[PDB]
Amino acid sequence: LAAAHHRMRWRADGRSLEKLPVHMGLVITEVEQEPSFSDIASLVVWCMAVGISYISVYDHQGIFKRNNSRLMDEILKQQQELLDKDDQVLNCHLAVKVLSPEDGKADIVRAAQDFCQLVAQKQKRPTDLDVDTLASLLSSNGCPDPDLVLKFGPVDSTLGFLPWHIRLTEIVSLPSHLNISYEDFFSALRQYAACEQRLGK
Amino acid sequence: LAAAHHRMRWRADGRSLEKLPVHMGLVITEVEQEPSFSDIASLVVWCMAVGISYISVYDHQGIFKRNNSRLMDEILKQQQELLDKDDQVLNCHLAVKVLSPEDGKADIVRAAQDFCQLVAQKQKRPTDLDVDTLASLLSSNGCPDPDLVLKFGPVDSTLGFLPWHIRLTEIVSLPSHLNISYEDFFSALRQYAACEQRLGK
Amino acid sequence: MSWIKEGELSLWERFCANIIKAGPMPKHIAFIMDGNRRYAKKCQVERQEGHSQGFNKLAETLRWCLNLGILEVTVYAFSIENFKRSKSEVDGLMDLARQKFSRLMEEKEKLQKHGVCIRVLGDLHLLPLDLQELIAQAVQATKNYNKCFLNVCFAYTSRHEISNAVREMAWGVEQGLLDPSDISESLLDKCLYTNRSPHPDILIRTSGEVRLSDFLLWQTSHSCLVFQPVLWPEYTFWNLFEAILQFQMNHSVLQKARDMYAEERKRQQLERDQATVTEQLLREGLQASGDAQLRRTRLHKLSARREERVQGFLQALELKRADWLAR
Amino acid sequence: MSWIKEGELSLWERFCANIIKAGPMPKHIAFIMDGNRRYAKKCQVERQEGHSQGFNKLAETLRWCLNLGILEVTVYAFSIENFKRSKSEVDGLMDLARQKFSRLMEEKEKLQKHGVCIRVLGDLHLLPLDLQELIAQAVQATKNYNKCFLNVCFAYTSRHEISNAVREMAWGVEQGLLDPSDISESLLDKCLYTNRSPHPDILIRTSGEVRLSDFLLWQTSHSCLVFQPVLWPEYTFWNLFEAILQFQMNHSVLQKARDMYAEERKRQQLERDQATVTEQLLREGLQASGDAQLRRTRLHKLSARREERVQGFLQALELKRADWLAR
Ligand SMILES: CC(C)=CCC/C(C)=C\CC/C(C)=C/CSP(=O)(O)OP(=O)(O)O
Ligand SMILES: CC(C)=CCC/C(C)=C\CC/C(C)=C/CSP(=O)(O)OP(=O)(O)O
Ligand SMILES: C=C(C)CCOP(=O)(O)OP(=O)(O)O
Ligand SMILES: C=C(C)CCOP(=O)(O)OP(=O)(O)O
Ligand SMILES: [Mg+2]
Ligand SMILES: [Mg+2]
Repeated sequence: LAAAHHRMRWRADGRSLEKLPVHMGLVITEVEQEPSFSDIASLVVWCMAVGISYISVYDHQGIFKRNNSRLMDEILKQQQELLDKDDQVLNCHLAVKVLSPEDGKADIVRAAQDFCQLVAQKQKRPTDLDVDTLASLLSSNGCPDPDLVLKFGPVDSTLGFLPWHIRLTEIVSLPSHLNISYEDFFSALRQYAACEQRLGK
Repeated sequence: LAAAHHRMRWRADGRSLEKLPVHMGLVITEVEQEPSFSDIASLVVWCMAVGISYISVYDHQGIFKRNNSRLMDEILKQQQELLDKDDQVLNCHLAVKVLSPEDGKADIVRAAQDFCQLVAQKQKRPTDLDVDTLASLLSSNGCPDPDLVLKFGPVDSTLGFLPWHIRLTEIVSLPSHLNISYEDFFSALRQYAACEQRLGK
Repeated sequence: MSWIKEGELSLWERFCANIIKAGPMPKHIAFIMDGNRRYAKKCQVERQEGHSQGFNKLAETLRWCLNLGILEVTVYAFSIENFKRSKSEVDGLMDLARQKFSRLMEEKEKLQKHGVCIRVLGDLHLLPLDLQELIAQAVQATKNYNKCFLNVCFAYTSRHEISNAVREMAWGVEQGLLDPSDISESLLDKCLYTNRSPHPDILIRTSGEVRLSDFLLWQTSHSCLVFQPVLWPEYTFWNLFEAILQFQMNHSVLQKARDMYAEERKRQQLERDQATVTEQLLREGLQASGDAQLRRTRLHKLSARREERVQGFLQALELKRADWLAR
Repeated sequence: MSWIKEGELSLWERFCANIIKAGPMPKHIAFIMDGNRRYAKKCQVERQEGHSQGFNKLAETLRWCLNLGILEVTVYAFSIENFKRSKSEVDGLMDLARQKFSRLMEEKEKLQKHGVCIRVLGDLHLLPLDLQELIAQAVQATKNYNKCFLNVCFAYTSRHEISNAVREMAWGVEQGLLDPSDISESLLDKCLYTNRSPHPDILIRTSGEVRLSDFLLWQTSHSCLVFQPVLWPEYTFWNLFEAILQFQMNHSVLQKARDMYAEERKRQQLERDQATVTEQLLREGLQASGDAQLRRTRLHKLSARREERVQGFLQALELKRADWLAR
């Protein structure tokens, strides 16, 4: 029953903020030889515990994409610890995406190929591709855009993380994901909650 | 009608020898940047004119295999000159093979794969592959083995030319195929005609 | 009212410049000129004066860039989203742009002196027709000029630019200039408004916001991002210097990541092409490999025919882009 | 009656040897010891004496090889085709082999002195059972010896060796040790009788015949071929020297051709494997390429699993080859 209290506290923490991200990206700019899946998994579990719907894990080298099973294994491990495997497995796969560079520019090019194929089949017109239609066409589909990205490590760059989708993402930088603490994670959430979004007005 | 006389003379030359090769290989050990298709084509036409049934053209770099159309074009050119294109084309493709290294060891390996596939399908036995059955299995089929090879150029090697098939081929070496003369070609034929084959006895 | 002040660097600015110029220097810097209105409120002046001061800082910052040997600059001057501001403010910005652009024309031939090429990028059909004509005259006059390049992003968003680039490639296949399979990251790159410049080495946003607000999202995917708290009209040489210091610190890992991305892309492209050649060779019954080097010449012809179609498409797109009776 | 004379090189032989040893030297020479019977007729002596002298020249030629630092020699001593000769001559050859081989056993331990490994290659089941036992004792004793290697090809033809190698690989798939797809040029190479030695650098045939007579056809595909008119029992150091001179002249182009063949083979193998991985990826619906590097690990596992099966097959084949109660 102590797990119900922990869930209650994390829910209260997320609810207490002026706003919460619906979709968070975690951009690791420096992955070590033995990747720290336990630190990444804890970040993911904290997001889900505070109430964030979607989490995208990203590194430029595709290490997490090529170690997807180990990552989810560690996420599920820490999801049970201090917080029906099939429902738990399904819910993490719905909420958690592991991304690599090809999910950015290469996917926009994929969408452009698909749309131009319809043009060549006389089924669509070049003027039919506006901003909103292209967004529908990307493999993001109905998933909301990332509103907050936590960028870890020494590289001052998004390193190809979903360029189309980060038009308005707040980018908060921390020095390391290694031995990352809940307080440090939550302080990043407080920064995002206090940010002012004017949308051009 | 002067072409009938030339055909008669070359036929008499071939008939005059103690023996004629049924299948000749032409191994070019040094092909120049611009290959001398005209010299090769003349060698081929002389073989067919003197009465040799099959001619295999070979170089280790596969230049003649990758220039097969130019070679046959030049052969057909010189076959008409000083000697119904479809029948002429068909007869040259039946008599002339353009070979490269893969027709040797790689084809033996192909045959071994095919036969071992039958073993794995319980359709043949390992002891079923004797010397004669393997020969049938190669992509030489009913074509006779080369009895004479004219080797041109400075390399003292067969350079991977049909190793299985040259168990008893006479190997006659000339310095160059470039500006090769009929007299030089025929002197090579006289050498082969005078050779003594004892077959182990 | 001119586009670039003429001041030389002071002793300490000049000294620090020489030092960093011993290391790698950016060739192209992009600026999101943010904070004009907060600056106006802080100095108790009208919003129009904050934007006018913002333009003055742009002119001064370009001189710093030139004095640092940084010869290409791209700036965010007006977002499509900014059309949602009050008519009072929008009219004020359009008036400012009208007065700076014409004035560029009065100050012309001096642009021929310093070889200044001016490009204005965005969905310019949303601007007042008069402003389009002033802008159109601008790019027309300063085309063919070499010494430096300023790209003004006006009525611009990145999504609208990427959408237009896709529409351009879709127009290509509609005209028989392109096959849908020719579409590639490199080709989309060459259809952006920014297609005449390299991607920015640095993207700078002032005022302390840590978002991109739909600016150069494609081009800055591997750019060094610098978020500085100073409001744009208060930008100093030392803010610019600090951003360059950031760039030099990131440069080694960033160029490595840039090269690794490019090596992986070119490579994945090679594997897709080899697989396509294999599929055409699985069909037709030919072999996957042989001494005839068949797949090699099929691969050579596949890419060469692709490059020929691409080169032909780009020339028609460039001709359509230079086809302007708007100036 | 011994397998190698003990004479040292004379002044001129030694001098010329030092000179050519400054250049590339062959590591393995193969000899077709042809002309014994013509030699006997020329010297008006019996055929058995021509063959006995032929053996004496083999012993002398091996000493020359050793004195030249050439430590592996393969010789054609009896063809399967030679069983078609008269019983008188065949019995004479079998008697000679019986007397040289046993005598090797009497002269044993002296083989331990000079580290001489003796291998006898061919379809040895066609020989008299007694001769097989003498031969079997030979390889058994001189196995594990290192300083030099003599391969005697007795009751041998190349076609019979290649056929046996294929039968060995076919036995492999029958036992579950091999997949038919594992069959390769390299694997067939490792199933030949000669699988413990490198391919010969030089193939020498005496007596003026310009044919191979079914000898080492696979192994000498890229070997320098030397046809010399001298009859085998009259072979001299200078004939051997001339053959090596031929080898040094050919060496540059020959090693280039050897390497280009190997580079083309390994490469065509890579393309077949990539195509197979692509076919498995065309099926299952996965992509031809991606950041996940899927085809890369499939390619790694395809070859590693192939190499594992091959290594396991060769060990069982070697164990079957060393399984002899014939000595
Ligand atoms: C190209 C040219 C000749 C003129 C246009 C460029 C100039 C002078 C100003 C840019 C206009 C805007 C909206 C700047 C963003 S600061 P903000 O308005 O968003 O202020 P805030 O962030 O709210 O404090
Ligand atoms: C291995 C061992 C201990 C003994 C056997 C090796 C010896 C001494 C002789 C080889 C036998 C033959 C047939 C040699 C070929 S010469 P030829 O007979 O073909 O003569 P020709 O060409 O007709 O003149
Ligand atoms: C011309 C510019 C610099 C437009 C971007 O700044 P915005 O002020 O419009 O971006 P938001 O903070 O509103 O997202
Ligand atoms: C032991 C040896 C050297 C057999 C090959 O020589 P052959 O004399 O038997 O070959 P042919 O000339 O008869 O073809
Ligand atoms: Mg602003
Ligand atoms: Mg003989």
